[PDB]
Amino acid sequence: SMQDPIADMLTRIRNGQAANKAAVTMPSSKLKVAIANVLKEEGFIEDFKVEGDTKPELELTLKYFQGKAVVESIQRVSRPGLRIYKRKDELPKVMAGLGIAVVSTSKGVMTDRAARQAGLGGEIICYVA
Amino acid sequence: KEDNIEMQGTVLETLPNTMFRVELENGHVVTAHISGKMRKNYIRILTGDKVTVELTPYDLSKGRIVFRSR
Amino acid sequence: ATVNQLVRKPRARKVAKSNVPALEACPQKRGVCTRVYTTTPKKPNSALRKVCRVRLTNGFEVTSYIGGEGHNLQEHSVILIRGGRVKDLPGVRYHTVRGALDCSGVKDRKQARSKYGVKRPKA
RNA sequence: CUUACCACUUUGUGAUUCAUGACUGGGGUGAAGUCGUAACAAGGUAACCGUAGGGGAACCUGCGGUUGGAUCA
RNA sequence: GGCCGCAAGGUUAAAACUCAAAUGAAUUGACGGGGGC
RNA sequence: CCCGCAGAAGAAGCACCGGCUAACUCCGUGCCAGCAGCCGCGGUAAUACGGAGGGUGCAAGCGUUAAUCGGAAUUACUGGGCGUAAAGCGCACGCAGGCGGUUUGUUAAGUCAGAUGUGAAAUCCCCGGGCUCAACCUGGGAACUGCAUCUGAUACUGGCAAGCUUGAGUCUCGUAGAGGGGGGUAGAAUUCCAGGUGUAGCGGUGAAAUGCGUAGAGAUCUGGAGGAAUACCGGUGGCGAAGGCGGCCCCCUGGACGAAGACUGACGCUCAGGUGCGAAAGCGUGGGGAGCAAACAGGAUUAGAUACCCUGGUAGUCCACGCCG
RNA sequence: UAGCUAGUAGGUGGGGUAACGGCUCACCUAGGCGACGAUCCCUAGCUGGUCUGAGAGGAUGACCAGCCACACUGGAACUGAGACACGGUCCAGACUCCUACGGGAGGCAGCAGUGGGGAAUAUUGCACAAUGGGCGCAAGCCUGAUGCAGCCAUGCCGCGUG
Ligand SMILES: NC(=O)OC[C@@H](O)C[C@H](NC(=O)[C@H]1NCCC[C@H]1O)C(=O)N[C@@H](Cc1c[nH]cn1)C(=O)N[C@H](C(=O)O)[C@H](O)c1c[nH]c(Cl)n1
Ligand SMILES: [K+]
Ligand SMILES: [Mg+2]
Ligand SMILES: [Mg+2]
Ligand SMILES: [Mg+2]
Ligand SMILES: [Mg+2]
Ligand SMILES: [Mg+2]
Ligand SMILES: [Mg+2]
Ligand SMILES: [Mg+2]
Ligand SMILES: [Mg+2]
Ligand SMILES: [Mg+2]
Ligand SMILES: [Mg+2]
Ligand SMILES: [Mg+2]
Ligand SMILES: [Mg+2]
Ligand SMILES: [Mg+2]
Ligand SMILES: [Mg+2]
Ligand SMILES: [Mg+2]
Ligand SMILES: [Mg+2]
Ligand SMILES: [Mg+2]
Ligand SMILES: [Mg+2]
Ligand SMILES: [Mg+2]
Ligand SMILES: [Mg+2]
Ligand SMILES: [Mg+2]
Ligand SMILES: [Mg+2]
Ligand SMILES: [Mg+2]
Ligand SMILES: [Mg+2]
Ligand SMILES: [Mg+2]
Ligand SMILES: [Mg+2]
Ligand SMILES: [Mg+2]
Ligand SMILES: [Mg+2]
Ligand SMILES: [Mg+2]
Ligand SMILES: [Mg+2]
Ligand SMILES: [Mg+2]
Ligand SMILES: [Mg+2]
Ligand SMILES: [Mg+2]
Ligand SMILES: [Mg+2]
Ligand SMILES: [Mg+2]
Ligand SMILES: [Mg+2]
Ligand SMILES: [Mg+2]
Ligand SMILES: [Mg+2]
Ligand SMILES: [Mg+2]
Ligand SMILES: [Mg+2]
Ligand SMILES: [Mg+2]
Ligand SMILES: [Mg+2]
Ligand SMILES: [Mg+2]
Ligand SMILES: [Mg+2]
Ligand SMILES: [Mg+2]
Ligand SMILES: [Mg+2]
Ligand SMILES: [Mg+2]
Ligand SMILES: [Mg+2]
Ligand SMILES: [Mg+2]
Ligand SMILES: [Mg+2]
Ligand SMILES: [Mg+2]
Ligand SMILES: [Mg+2]
Ligand SMILES: [Mg+2]
Repeated sequence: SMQDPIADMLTRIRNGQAANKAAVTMPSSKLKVAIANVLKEEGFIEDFKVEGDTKPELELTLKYFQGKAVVESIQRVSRPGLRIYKRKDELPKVMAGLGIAVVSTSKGVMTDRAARQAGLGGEIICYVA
Repeated sequence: KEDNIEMQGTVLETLPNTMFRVELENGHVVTAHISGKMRKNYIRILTGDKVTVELTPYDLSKGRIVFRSR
Repeated sequence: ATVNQLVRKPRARKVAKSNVPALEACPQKRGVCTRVYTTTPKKPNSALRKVCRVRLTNGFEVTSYIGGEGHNLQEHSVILIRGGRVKDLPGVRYHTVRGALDCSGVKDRKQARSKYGVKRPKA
């Protein structure tokens, strides 16, 4: 069955990039909205949107710079079969820091830069690059 | 090789792996294998021939053939 | 293997083996040369090779090579053996140590003497 | 003096394991043993799998299945 | 060795020893008691 | 530790030199004697065996054997694989177990932050000091990734409570099907039996023979018995979890799919042990027996032919209930 | 190697220990342990550390320090603040030695050293001058702990052979 919606979100973005689609849509969720906002403010996607009350849908608008996808690698970490938590001292660096890593702090969801600035650990949601 | 032993003998029976059973002029039976050139010269040995047998003092139960009487 | 399957049953190291069991992890062993004889090599090479059958102090029987040109062994001589295989001869796993106990050093060797138990020639 | 607890011991009974060992069974290696040609091409009866019977051997036949089969003349 | 079976047998499943290989796909030729012109 | 005395005066060896791998030639030798970690060398000009000259590498040492890690991403947590190279159970159901859709509240177990105690000395690392330097000794710091408690954080996972309809399931209406179990019945054909006609061959093969025929075969017509399988439709088709399922009619019965609407409210996915189903051959008890057909008998073939070929023929094939797996 | 356990798991009351406790005894209850591996078998002294590796890891536990256990093999207790006690006691056993055969004596896994095993591992040395320990008011006595020497290219470091 569907046991990992965030992984689904990631694969939808990845396939949509590979298929040169303008936008992709999937059932909304507050955690997905938080991750999407984090991605959008880092510049990996153009915009996001939610519509519908009875069963909302979350839309992402992909970005192509030179006819090739801006997002060129996404991997889930902390998958349901194996959870991953890191302390302040250990928050990783992705692509030597040209990229980002979404971490959930007690303060919410934020990139590894922000999480170590605040001095928090957390759960690593995914690497983007 | 130093202080070699030189003898003749008669081959009595064929063995697998081109080795052979040879009775010796002195009454002893030895196990013999072929040298390189009569191997390289495609010279085949049958039962009953007179053959020249090199021996070694370390063990006299096995020798090497070097010349067959056609 | 999924993480759960590894939790239930961890990985296994491949179990190693020693190709000189008769030594029993000793570097040399003593033995009596019950039989001294000569055999023949395998297909590509042709020669008659000197070899011996020895009973070690720890109960085993093994076959050992006698290197060098010429040797002095007997059906009851006492020798010291060391690890080492003869590629051609099948089922030979050990070497005799020349110039130790009864096994005398090669006569009139003048290069690689240390490997054959020959003393610096006086001049 | 005497009672209980008890090591060691002797019997009988069982278990378990080491050493051997009369003997029987099969396995591996083989450059010029013997006897056949079973397989590789449609290998000259297409091969192979399970199962049953039979024969000095490599094998043959019955039943069912696969193409990891050639021709379609 | 254990379990199952009336029996054929099934299932679970080793080591000594030995060789420097064994194997899959495809390439160029030779060969077929394989085709075609 | 310092001073004086003599005289170069008292003091250098081990392995290797065909490629990996730094260093080549002569003479012996003839796949011999011998070398060897692997790739191999040696049968008449061997830089690979033995000696010599020369050179390379280490040096009071140099080589061999033994043992651990590495290279080995070759047990793959970091960090591998399963169509044909080794590797998806024959198929299905299911307990423990592993994982879980969406919203709000609460909790603070996982998780994150701070503080306290502890983590012996020696060892390791850093910065200095003392032995003529060095090995060695020694002062200060770092580190000891761990454990325990207290106080906070509330995104995520977990617990508790209440919701939701998108997963899953129930109801109504239709459609197709060799899906399964039981009972009847029809047609064609092989064999056997009776009868008429008929007349001496039939059958078989590469060629033959075995075999059958006057007691009347084979052929042809009429009637009867018995057993097993469904011409043609037939597909490039359909049903079933898999094995598998094909004449026609009736009875009992499972599953699948489509339309529109209504209902429950996550009721889910997977599964070690476990339980069922499971071609053909085979076993047990009792029936049946047309066609076949292991074993076996006979005729051929060949050098031989325990076969392929020809005439026969038992178990089996069929049915009912158990077994095998 | 799938079941194991009847003082077995709890409870009440005596007894016992420096102390809690089936630690022990009488009675009552019928539990307790196990797939998160009980029970059974083979193997093993544990740690700081050591070697290797970029790291995760892999192998290991000699020297030095901490902890544990044993003192010919098995059983037990006494004395004592502390032992069920390496150079103490009793009993049983094997072995060695003495004997008037009546019985008696002994335990180097302390330092040297001997036979044996093995490929292979040091002297039957000097001092209590220094540190530490036992007894003593002190002088002082004792200390194979310790300080130092002997043997070995076994290892690391420096130097010479002009
Ligand atoms: N030593 C030995 O065994 O015999 C010698 C062997 O070579 C005989 C050879 N036989 C065959 O091939 C088999 N093929 C299968 C069917 C049967 C048989 O025929 C053979 O030559 N046949 C010939 C005819 C023959 C002559 N002598 C004996 N038999 C033959 O006709 N072969 C046919 C062919 O060439 O395809 C075929 O084999 C066949 C068809 N019909 C028959 Cl019968 N045989
Ligand atoms: K409702
Ligand atoms: Mg053939
Ligand atoms: Mg027979
Ligand atoms: Mg191929
Ligand atoms: Mg002077
Ligand atoms: Mg000079
Ligand atoms: Mg070079
Ligand atoms: Mg050499
Ligand atoms: Mg040379
Ligand atoms: Mg060489
Ligand atoms: Mg030289
Ligand atoms: Mg590795
Ligand atoms: Mg692999
Ligand atoms: Mg294959
Ligand atoms: Mg395969
Ligand atoms: Mg399958
Ligand atoms: Mg199965
Ligand atoms: Mg469940
Ligand atoms: Mg959830
Ligand atoms: Mg907490
Ligand atoms: Mg903390
Ligand atoms: Mg420390
Ligand atoms: Mg200094
Ligand atoms: Mg220090
Ligand atoms: Mg510190
Ligand atoms: Mg919650
Ligand atoms: Mg004729
Ligand atoms: Mg008639
Ligand atoms: Mg279907
Ligand atoms: Mg129905
Ligand atoms: Mg719920
Ligand atoms: Mg199962
Ligand atoms: Mg059947
Ligand atoms: Mg027949
Ligand atoms: Mg009682
Ligand atoms: Mg009490
Ligand atoms: Mg009391
Ligand atoms: Mg032990
Ligand atoms: Mg590594
Ligand atoms: Mg390192
Ligand atoms: Mg220790
Ligand atoms: Mg350990
Ligand atoms: Mg020691
Ligand atoms: Mg004592
Ligand atoms: Mg004492
Ligand atoms: Mg004690
Ligand atoms: Mg003592
Ligand atoms: Mg001693
Ligand atoms: Mg001694
Ligand atoms: Mg000795
Ligand atoms: Mg003192
Ligand atoms: Mg004294
Ligand atoms: Mg003294
Ligand atoms: Mg020295």
